[PDB]
Amino acid sequence: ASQVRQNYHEDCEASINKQINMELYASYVYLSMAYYFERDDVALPGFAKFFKESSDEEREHAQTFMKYQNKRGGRIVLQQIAAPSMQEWGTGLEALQAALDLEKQVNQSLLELHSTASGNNDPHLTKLLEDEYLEEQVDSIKKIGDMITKLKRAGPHGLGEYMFDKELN
Amino acid sequence: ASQVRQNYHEDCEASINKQINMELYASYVYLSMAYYFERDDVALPGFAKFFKESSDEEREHAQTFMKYQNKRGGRIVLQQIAAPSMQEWGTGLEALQAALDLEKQVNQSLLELHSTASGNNDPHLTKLLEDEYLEEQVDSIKKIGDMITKLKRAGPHGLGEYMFDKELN
Amino acid sequence: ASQVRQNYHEDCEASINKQINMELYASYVYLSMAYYFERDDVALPGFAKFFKESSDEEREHAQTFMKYQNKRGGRIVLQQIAAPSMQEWGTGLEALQAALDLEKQVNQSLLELHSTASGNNDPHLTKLLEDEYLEEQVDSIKKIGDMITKLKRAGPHGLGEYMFDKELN
Amino acid sequence: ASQVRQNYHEDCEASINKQINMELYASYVYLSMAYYFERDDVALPGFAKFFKESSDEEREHAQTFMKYQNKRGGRIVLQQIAAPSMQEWGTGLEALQAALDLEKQVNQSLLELHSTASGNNDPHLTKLLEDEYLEEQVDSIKKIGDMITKLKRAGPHGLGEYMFDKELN
Amino acid sequence: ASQVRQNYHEDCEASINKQINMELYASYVYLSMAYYFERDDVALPGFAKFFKESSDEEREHAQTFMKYQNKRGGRIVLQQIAAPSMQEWGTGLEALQAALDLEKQVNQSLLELHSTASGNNDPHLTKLLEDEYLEEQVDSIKKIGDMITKLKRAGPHGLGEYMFDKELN
Amino acid sequence: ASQVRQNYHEDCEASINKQINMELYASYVYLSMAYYFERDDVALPGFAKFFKESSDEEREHAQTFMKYQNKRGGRIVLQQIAAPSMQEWGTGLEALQAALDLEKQVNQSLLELHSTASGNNDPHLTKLLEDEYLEEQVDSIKKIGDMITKLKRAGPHGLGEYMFDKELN
Ligand SMILES: [Fe+3]
Ligand SMILES: [Fe+3]
Ligand SMILES: [Fe+3]
Ligand SMILES: [Fe+3]
Ligand SMILES: [Fe+3]
Ligand SMILES: [Fe+3]
Ligand code: NI
Ligand code: NI
Ligand code: NI
Ligand code: NI
Ligand code: NI
Ligand code: NI
Ligand code: NI
Ligand code: NI
Ligand code: NI
Ligand code: NI
Ligand code: NI
Ligand code: NI
Repeated sequence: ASQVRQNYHEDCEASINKQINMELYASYVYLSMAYYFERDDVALPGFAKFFKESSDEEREHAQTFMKYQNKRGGRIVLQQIAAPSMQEWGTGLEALQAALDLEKQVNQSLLELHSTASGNNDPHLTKLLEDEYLEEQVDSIKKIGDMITKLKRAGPHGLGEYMFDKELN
Repeated sequence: ASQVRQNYHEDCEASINKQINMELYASYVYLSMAYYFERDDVALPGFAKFFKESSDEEREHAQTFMKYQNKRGGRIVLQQIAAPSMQEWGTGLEALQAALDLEKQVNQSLLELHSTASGNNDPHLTKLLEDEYLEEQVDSIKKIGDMITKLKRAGPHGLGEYMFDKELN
Repeated sequence: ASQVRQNYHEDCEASINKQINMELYASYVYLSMAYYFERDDVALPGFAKFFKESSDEEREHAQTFMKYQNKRGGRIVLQQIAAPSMQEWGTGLEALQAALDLEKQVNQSLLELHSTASGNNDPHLTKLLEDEYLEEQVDSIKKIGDMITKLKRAGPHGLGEYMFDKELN
Repeated sequence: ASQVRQNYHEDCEASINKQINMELYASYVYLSMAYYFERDDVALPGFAKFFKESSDEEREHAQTFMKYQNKRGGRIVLQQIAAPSMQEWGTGLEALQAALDLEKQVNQSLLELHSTASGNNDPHLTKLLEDEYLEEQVDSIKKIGDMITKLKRAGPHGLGEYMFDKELN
Repeated sequence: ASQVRQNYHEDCEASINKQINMELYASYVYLSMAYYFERDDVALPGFAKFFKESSDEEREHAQTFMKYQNKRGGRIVLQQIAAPSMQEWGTGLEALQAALDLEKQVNQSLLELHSTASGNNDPHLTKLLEDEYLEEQVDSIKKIGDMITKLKRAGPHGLGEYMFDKELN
Repeated sequence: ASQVRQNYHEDCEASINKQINMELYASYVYLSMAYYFERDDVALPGFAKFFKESSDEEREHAQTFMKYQNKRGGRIVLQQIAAPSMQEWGTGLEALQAALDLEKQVNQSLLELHSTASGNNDPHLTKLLEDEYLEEQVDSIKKIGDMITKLKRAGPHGLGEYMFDKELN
């Protein structure tokens, strides 16, 4: 029996382990996009840098959940990380739309995890989710929505995509 | 046809893609070990920090290969990342032995990739492998060998493991 | 008999002298392009500056080979430098494509020289070629490939060429 | 018709193009001398450095004429650069005498170009020639004359050549 | 069985041990020359300092091989160090010629060791030899060749030897 | 006849030459011990560093005697340096005991040389020996005696040897 565990439901512990995998998956997707935009035949360095930083953030989200698991006396169980769904991501706009949709799926999963935590009356976990995850997700979704509108205004192809990429760099 | 590709054999391009997966796998293994050592019932912070840094290094190795692929005009193909073989890694010594064995497998794979590059007379790739990979691997293997000898001298269990962990921290 | 000469094959010495001429030729080509882009009826200062720096680099490559020749106890034999193939280089894009093709020819010549050095078991020369020439050539080819993709995105004519030129300046 | 061209005679434009080739030729001669003096069996580092700097100056003279051509709305036409007349330049004194004679030929060519510019009543070109070329040539000829006298006093062979070379370094 | 040893052939391990002895031998030779030039009846302090530094370098070369042996999991076996072939080294020129010949023998031995490493497909050892030994040897041989030419110009006896010695100091 | 030689007996000159060899021998022994402790299966970095510094000191002792020989107008005669008696030195304690015994043999040899110098009424040599050698030897013997007592208290094996090694580092 873990000496620190208190008011930590096994359903919460399992859902966190599933969420760690999702965060690692998203890290991997953004890493693929990052290097997709450094191909000699794409050469969008601003987009590359945006997705590299996003990739790093997602791995930090995974690590914060892993640390959270250990703090509550849960046990981390790591699974395989699926390959990204694409190898090639299209235009800058198509990648930002893909990222918008991923960020929303992650948000949905975090809200499901918040409801699991509430149903088990775990206010420490609901607080973690509100302060460190749900707020970041909403800011990110808004940021990516702004970027999509801006790229569609400026481009979304050709000189406009070239200009927008520099504001990202 | 990629505009930059010159003297880059498809066998070299495939072996690099396989090596990227191996590096990502090793990153994942060390990440698991890192958080294993932050469990309340393990609490070896020096070991945790050693494996966190190792995890980061392996992801950098993967990224350098991805960048290398793009520089030569190859195309990155990402696959799934297997789960680490264990969820729990035992003693500090058992983890260092596991890491020693992983580092040697990676070294073997890099030497196989060097032989593929030589057989296809690609001196740019053999040089990359010698300067950025094979040297690091030998230094790492020696470093981990030293650590194992030192932990077996000091411990490898109890107060000795507690003392050795602080030299890692 | 040169007092320093050791394990230096005359075929290697001749191929270096031919490579010095090629490097000087490329310097001259880029010098022509540089001043082509300072014509009152072209006025692409970013392109001018890119080709001026390229011209300087190529003369440095020639000088490093000349110094290398003297270090091994070979003897420098200088030939005439052909006129550039054009007097006028067209658009920024046409010049970058010409430079991409030149850089690849030079790369091919360096790889031939590496094979001559290997066949004569001269590891000092293969090392020179790998560290100081072949790596630079691959980075340059990738850089120019990126620039071409970027100019085709932004332009390649008109306002896009005007914008791209400023990122070069 | 070039939008900037005013009072610029085609004979002046052709003579400038011929003068650019001469300057590039002299650069090449001094570059050969420079590396001749870094041979293991010559080892006169002061002379090497003097001729390297001279080589650089001549390429700057060529570039100033190229820029001048573009400013007046002439068009640069580049020809082949002949090989230096020697591969080996003898003693330090023999090289300085060769350089003295080259500098005087260049001076003669510049004075011919000044007379062409005067005959066509181009005071902008006569001014360029007087301020940026003819003065430099006279100072250079005097400097090289001084050096020859000094080397003949000190040496011109043996310990004297060894001492003089250090005042050049 | 050494825990770190991987792809390290016993022939390579033996040749390294022989090379350590050669490096220590050369250190000893240069140490003898160094103090030979501090004799009251020789008093060439620049030569003394050159050979003292050379002596130190050779001991560093030996130490780098010893460290290399341990890194690969080989075992250092030290033998006796022969006495220098002379007790008295003659003129500064005779010592520089002796050093030139020693440096070339060492270079030959290193090239033999490179061929042993290649024949056993050890790219880590070939890389060590190319980056840390063969390049240094070629620069040293060229440097000593330059010095010999310079001393023969200035002297090689009497006032010229006295002047050259100060450029060494 | 050496112009500086005064009151310098040939027996003193020979004994100094023998003492130079002994000092070089001890340097070599400590160099072997130093790298013995950097083996992957020993990994006692504090001991390595202690013996590396000791090795350096002994070579300085040899050099001070060589310089002394030249100052008095004696002539340095260098002999072969025997291989160290072992290739492997055992435990840290066994090496410190070996070093204690070597330091005492050297001390005995220096005292014999002091008696030779006194018997020949050479107060300059007795002074050298007292100020620069005999005092250092006594401090070293005391230091090594202290270390042995301390290692036997702390260890001399296992965690104690691991702790003591850090006070050496
Ligand atoms: Fe996330
Ligand atoms: Fe790795
Ligand atoms: Fe080049
Ligand atoms: Fe000029
Ligand atoms: Fe050496
Ligand atoms: Fe001593
Ligand atoms: Ni973000
Ligand atoms: Ni599409
Ligand atoms: Ni590491
Ligand atoms: Ni177990
Ligand atoms: Ni470049
Ligand atoms: Ni055209
Ligand atoms: Ni000048
Ligand atoms: Ni002549
Ligand atoms: Ni040296
Ligand atoms: Ni002689
Ligand atoms: Ni000491
Ligand atoms: Ni024993």
